[PDB]
Amino acid sequence: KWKLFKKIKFLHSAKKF
Repeated sequence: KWKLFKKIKFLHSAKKF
């Protein structure tokens, strides 16, 4: 039906330096 992994992917780009 969906995937909560699409929420952890944006968290990976939030670590931008």
